[PDB]
Amino acid sequence: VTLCSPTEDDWPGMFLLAAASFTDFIGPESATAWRTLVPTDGAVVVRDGSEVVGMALYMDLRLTVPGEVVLPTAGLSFVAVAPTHRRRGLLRAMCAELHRRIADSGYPVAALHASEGGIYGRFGYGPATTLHELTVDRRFARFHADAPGGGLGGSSVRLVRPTEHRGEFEAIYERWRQQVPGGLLRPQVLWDELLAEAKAAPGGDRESFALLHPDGYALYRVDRTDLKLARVSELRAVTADAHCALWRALIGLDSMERISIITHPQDPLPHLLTDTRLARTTWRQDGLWLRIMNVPAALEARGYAHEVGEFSTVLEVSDGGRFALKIGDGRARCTPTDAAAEIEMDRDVLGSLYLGAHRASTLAAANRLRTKDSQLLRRLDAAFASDVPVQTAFEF
Amino acid sequence: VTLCSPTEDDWPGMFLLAAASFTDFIGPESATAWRTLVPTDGAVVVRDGSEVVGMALYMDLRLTVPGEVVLPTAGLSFVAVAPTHRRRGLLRAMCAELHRRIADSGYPVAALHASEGGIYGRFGYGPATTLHELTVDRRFARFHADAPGGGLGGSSVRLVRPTEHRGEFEAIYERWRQQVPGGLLRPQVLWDELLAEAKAAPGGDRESFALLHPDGYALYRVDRTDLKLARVSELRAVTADAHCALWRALIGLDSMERISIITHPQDPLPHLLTDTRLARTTWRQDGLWLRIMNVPAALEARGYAHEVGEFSTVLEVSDGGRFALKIGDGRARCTPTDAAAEIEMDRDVLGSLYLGAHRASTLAAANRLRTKDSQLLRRLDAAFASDVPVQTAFEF
Amino acid sequence: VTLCSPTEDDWPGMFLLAAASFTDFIGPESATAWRTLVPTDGAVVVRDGSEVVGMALYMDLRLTVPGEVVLPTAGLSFVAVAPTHRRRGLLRAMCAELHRRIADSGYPVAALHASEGGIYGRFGYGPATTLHELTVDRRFARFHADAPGGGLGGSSVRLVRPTEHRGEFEAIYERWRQQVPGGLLRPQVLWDELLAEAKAAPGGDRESFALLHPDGYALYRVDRTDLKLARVSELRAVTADAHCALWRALIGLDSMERISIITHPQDPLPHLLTDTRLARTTWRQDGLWLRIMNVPAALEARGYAHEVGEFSTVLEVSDGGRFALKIGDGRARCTPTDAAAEIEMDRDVLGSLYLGAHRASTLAAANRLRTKDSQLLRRLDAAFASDVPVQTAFEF
Amino acid sequence: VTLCSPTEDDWPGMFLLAAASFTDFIGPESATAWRTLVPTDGAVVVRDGSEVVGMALYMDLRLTVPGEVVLPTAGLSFVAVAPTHRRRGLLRAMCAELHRRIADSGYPVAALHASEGGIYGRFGYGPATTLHELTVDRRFARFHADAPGGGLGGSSVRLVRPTEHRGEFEAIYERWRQQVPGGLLRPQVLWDELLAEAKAAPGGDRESFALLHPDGYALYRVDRTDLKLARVSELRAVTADAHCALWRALIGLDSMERISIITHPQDPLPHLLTDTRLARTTWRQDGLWLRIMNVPAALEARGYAHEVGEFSTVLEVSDGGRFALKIGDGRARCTPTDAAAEIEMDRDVLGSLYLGAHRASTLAAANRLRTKDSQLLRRLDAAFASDVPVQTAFEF
Ligand SMILES: O=C(C[n+]1ccn2cccc2c1-c1ccc(F)cc1)c1ccc(F)cc1
Ligand SMILES: O=C(C[n+]1ccn2cccc2c1-c1ccc(F)cc1)c1ccc(F)cc1
Ligand SMILES: O=C(C[n+]1ccn2cccc2c1-c1ccc(F)cc1)c1ccc(F)cc1
Ligand SMILES: O=C(C[n+]1ccn2cccc2c1-c1ccc(F)cc1)c1ccc(F)cc1
Repeated sequence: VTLCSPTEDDWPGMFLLAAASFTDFIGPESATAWRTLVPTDGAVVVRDGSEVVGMALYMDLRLTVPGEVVLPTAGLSFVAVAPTHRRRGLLRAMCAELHRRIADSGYPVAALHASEGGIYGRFGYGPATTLHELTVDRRFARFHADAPGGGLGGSSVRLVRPTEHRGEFEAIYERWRQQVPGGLLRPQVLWDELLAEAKAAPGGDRESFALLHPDGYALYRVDRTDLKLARVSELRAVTADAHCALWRALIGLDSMERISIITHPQDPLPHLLTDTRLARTTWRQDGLWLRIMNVPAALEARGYAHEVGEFSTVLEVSDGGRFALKIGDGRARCTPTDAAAEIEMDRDVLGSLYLGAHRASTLAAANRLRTKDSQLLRRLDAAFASDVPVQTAFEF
Repeated sequence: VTLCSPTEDDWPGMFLLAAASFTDFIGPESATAWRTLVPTDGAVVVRDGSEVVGMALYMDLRLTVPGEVVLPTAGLSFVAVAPTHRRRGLLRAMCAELHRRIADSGYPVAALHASEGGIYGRFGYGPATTLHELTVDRRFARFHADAPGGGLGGSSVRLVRPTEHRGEFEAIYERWRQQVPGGLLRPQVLWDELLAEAKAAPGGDRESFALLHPDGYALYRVDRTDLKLARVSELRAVTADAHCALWRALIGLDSMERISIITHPQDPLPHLLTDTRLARTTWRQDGLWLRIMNVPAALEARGYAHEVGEFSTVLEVSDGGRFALKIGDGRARCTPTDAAAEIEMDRDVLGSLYLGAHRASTLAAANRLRTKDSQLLRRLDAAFASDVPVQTAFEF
Repeated sequence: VTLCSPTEDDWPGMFLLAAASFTDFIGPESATAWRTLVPTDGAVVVRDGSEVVGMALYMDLRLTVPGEVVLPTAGLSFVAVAPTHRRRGLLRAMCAELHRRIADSGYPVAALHASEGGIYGRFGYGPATTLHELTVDRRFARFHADAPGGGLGGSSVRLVRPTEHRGEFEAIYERWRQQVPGGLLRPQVLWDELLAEAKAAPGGDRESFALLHPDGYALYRVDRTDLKLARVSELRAVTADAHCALWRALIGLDSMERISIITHPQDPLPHLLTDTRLARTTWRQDGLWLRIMNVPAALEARGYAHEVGEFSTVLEVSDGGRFALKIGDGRARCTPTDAAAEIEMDRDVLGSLYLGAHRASTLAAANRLRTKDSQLLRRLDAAFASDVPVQTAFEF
Repeated sequence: VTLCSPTEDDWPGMFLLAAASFTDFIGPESATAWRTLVPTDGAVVVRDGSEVVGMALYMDLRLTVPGEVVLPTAGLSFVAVAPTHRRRGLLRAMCAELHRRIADSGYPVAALHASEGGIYGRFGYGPATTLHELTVDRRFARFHADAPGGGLGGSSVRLVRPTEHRGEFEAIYERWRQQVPGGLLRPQVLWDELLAEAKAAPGGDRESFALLHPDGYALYRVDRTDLKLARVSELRAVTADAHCALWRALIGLDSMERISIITHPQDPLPHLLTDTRLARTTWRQDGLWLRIMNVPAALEARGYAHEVGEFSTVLEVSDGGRFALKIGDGRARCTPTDAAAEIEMDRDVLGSLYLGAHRASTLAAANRLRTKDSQLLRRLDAAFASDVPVQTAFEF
């Protein structure tokens, strides 16, 4: 078993392992499009002696972080060990080689979506965003008197074919992803992919429809089996007006009993209704995972809450360096020190704080984050918090 | 139909309406104990002409709010209109009379638990705490290396009969409720009630067991039907050590597949495990609802985040007054003004901000909270936030 | 209603009855391939007066029996009476004609798979093999210290496309079926059929994958609806090493919760795991049914346990002859006699003993098998037992 | 943590651990009856420093083995570690002490029923009997022409109150348990227990009824929730006539859709019906587990198949001795040797062969049983087989 960069010869064997490893795999033509986002030397395979028994790669991504700052981000994906080669340390070996290449290429952060929740903590990945499923029983749903877009006249939302308004969805998504922590740039090939899956599959998913507002869209389809359930695959709104208007149109699907959506914990939808309970949380899971590749580079790059006053401390990342951390005026300076640490945490914990999804207080309570000063806990909580709520762009 | 304070003669008719209205009603002897928490003139009934077709009451409660401050709180409960007298405005009439008595008695706040989520917003109640059900698949659950109480030697947790350690549960609960926003004083009669329900019911619930630590306890029982599920009815821990230790003992129930608990969104349990996902959120609902009876009294009484700098604004509560609000040094001054409002909200929205469970940003996004200054939104968010996470004491 | 051999004209009407009668019917092109295994005069139809209201046929098969002996076997199949012509004795008539042709052609045995368990006993068919479904919860599955192929180095199992290793599957299956009681020769057209069904169906079954060892293979696919379940459609191993190795690879499908397989009661898989219970029996049914067409020919043809000592008796088959049966040195001589019978049984009971799947003791307990000597019961039990466990080849 | 024999003071603390550990626990009065079967020094507890955090005991039992031989048997039971004291090696310590006392007392075998299937292999226990649940859809069930007790006249089965025919059930059970491998003597206190559970529980199980034949009985009750299902809790028949007659009466419960029973793999019921499939196997699990305490004593004590001819070999039990094993004339001699081993197996594997439930062939296939001679495998298979099928007496 040797570890090396795949040649053209290796990709058919990688697609075989992919088909056997991943239940959501479409096939070679779709995989060949995703391939365009993998840089030269962004992929490792393990051959036996002969066929591919291990693979991993990263894609070049652009991640928005608090302060509307966009970081070049190594998006780890397509990771698979053959069922014939478990417990052979092939994951540990492939992750080590990719982290070396990612670090040497000058990415400040790596990111992934996790298939299981127990694999990636030990490689320094922390869960950094939270997914909420909301299911609305739309038969009882009335909008509050205070809810926007209640006034008379015409609706600003149109029902449209997704495929005929690509440009408008692209423009809205582009505005969205530059303003929101968790935001990813979506390149042409992933819009090609998204609109191909909006079309009806023979004995698969149904036709997708779009609701289009000047400042927002929602793609939705009726579920395969439950014909009384509408699944919102994507809702992107730049203004509160856009968000309320699209939910007025979705609650107006009078043939449906339930509207379901994967959203974020701070989604204001519950507050648009006279009965907050009608928007039930049916499901909740980690979204994006972060590995901080370079601590000073990452901590300096994001914005911090202007509210908390200037403060200084010493952060120790376990096997990741000790740093003098000065936060003030929503900026951070992070410099090498050998001064006694006031805060210790593993690198995964740092990933989990980085986008504001987790409070330092909560991780301290679980002893993932050690400190003898609770005034310092309060200050980190307040500083790392995000004014714009953190969201999840698309799975990769 | 007349509205008046019940006489001794009226209570048997109130117990009848209770039995028909509430599915969790035990009977007269249990109701007579709860009665001891209702003050003179704390109850209204509506008679037809003859029998009781409407009732409502409040109990004298002590609610802990951010800053470890304890407020006298009118706990609204036992509210019921006969099925024969719907849509007759009997709720509106009974709530109006109780709010008059509550206000004139000098309670700064009223609270309730809601049977439906759509009734109480219009009477000025806002949902102020959030309940999370976590279900742990304990067969996969391993504690993190960082998790407290991993070291060798003996366990500090004991398995005990609940009924033999009343005093220890009382002491721990008393410490807990003085330190935690949402905390209620539990009087003797509600401990009498709690331990009566820890005993096995013929063809009802099973024997309850306790795990006891110097600084925490957990009451639990196996479910009636699912003999592989343990339901934690109550877990109260004062220190992180206590909380981790009790979860070590609960994960040690090796005959169970699942441990379920109603907890709060900031519960650190997910972070004690190598796999955060093993602690799935199965259910999420509003807990305690607040009506701010007196705005200046309530806003002045709680503590605020020391982190945010001194700032001033004008809050307008819809049909509730306009106030000059100055927050600095974790204290507030709230005084009458006729100056132009910078923030408007209905009284229910204020209830929802009061314990820190909801961000002003989120309610602004739903237009429940109007302001033309987003720097002011950020400052309110930061000021009203609680350093100790808000929790739910007991249902009433 | 007349009974006769179909002409070319009749097959479209037979395919119509097939489509209406059998839920697993693919269509004419697939049926035309199976047709190649039906000899001249191996099919009967019943016409009304006009259209086909009844059909039955046998295929030329080669069945392995204990002692690695291969018998020419009439495989009864494609049996159907129109829903318009029930209770008209059309099955009794068609079975009578086919048994006449099968007997006159010189087949010692007939076999079938039964749609219902209550039809074929009365025509002399006995259930002769047993199917067990095992479902492994592979998340808990650890192999025993004693289990083969635990040692270091590389795996001998490869993950492959089924369609690219036809020759290797053919060779392994050929070795398997010559060594195992219940084994059937699989001709070219049934391998053509098997690999056509390994490909993904639009809105049907998913891609099939193969695990290939020098001495064994497993074909498997993820279930249509349960994406956490892998269905092993076929596992054929010649050595214990092959069998353990393939189960190591299947337990290594780390995206699956459950592996299901239709196997036989003596499958050693439970014993490869530290927890035998993890391999739960979810389902158990009769497999192959046998009708002994010629008693002396069949009894003489199979091998017997060398362990039991030489013994003699007189077997009476009800309306099937009386025979002097001498068993010794793992061989039998079976000759006409009019001597008093020591054992009586119907012909179906004999079919059920023939491959060793059922103990004579058990059938005696149900009085399907009469004898006044229990020493003789013990001797038959021991003699008819098979050293290699009896298995089921493929459905037909 | 110290290990010692409990005093009278310790039993209330043991009942507490029992209530918390075992979901089927009735209470002190029932436990005090079972206690009468525990000999002096048959129980160990582990105290912390104070309360009971560990317990285990054995009961004096009489186990019937092949050849109708009755062995004094240590029945291990009531084993529990507190949830506060897992992974402290308390089970390993308690099992070690009990095995010492059991061995020194002169029991040739120990037995238990396992709560999980993965705990007891490592302490030398092998699963030695198999439980089958059969569910009969009795609406389709017709008895075969060959089935006993079909003839005219009166039924020999009576429907009776269990409590009024204790003596008749006792006599039948006594005959049953002396003739059947797996049979246990049931003392007075366990008949007291059995008839107490035949009475209807307020909001628990329903009235139990008995079917009584001179040579057999069946206790049954309708299920709590499924009022169309009858659960046969116990069926004990000495003759085939008794067994068929009781099944005629059970199929005659014309208000029921389904009859369910926990029986053994060789139960002849399927063969009494025209449709064998109507008796579906819904569930299958290990019953009794055996630890051979003394190999020569146990191997010499049971009978062997008279059919197989005299043969000699050398058995090595892993860390349990090497023995010259001579089997002939259904008897065994087992003597110390240092001659090269021809068969190796762990002590648990031996337990699994001992009552005839598992074939040596099957365990050899899983490499739980090593031998270079397959003629020797065939001979062990044949020798250890039981003429009377192995059954499970009662859980303990
Ligand atoms: O992202 C993928 C994985 N992938 C590959 C092929 N695919 C077909 C249908 C879908 C996929 C997916 C997929 C990904 C995320 C998701 F949420 C759903 C599907 C990829 C990356 C680099 C490559 F070179 C090739 C593929
Ligand atoms: O709180 C109650 C209602 N109540 C009354 C009787 N009860 C019997 C069993 C339970 C109750 C409950 C109950 C409350 C909350 C809960 F979560 C469960 C039960 C009350 C208040 C003032 C009174 F004068 C009489 C009763
Ligand atoms: O065996 C068949 C029946 N048959 C016919 C057509 N088919 C299409 C798909 C499948 C079939 C099956 C089938 C059989 C067994 C099974 F397990 C699944 C399918 C046959 C025999 C002789 C003929 F002349 C024509 C057909
Ligand atoms: O066997 C028991 C366990 N036990 C104890 C108490 N119990 C109440 C109801 C049932 C029990 C059971 C029980 C056992 C097996 C079963 F299948 C169901 C219940 C025992 C042995 C020695 C003792 F000193 C005390 C108890």
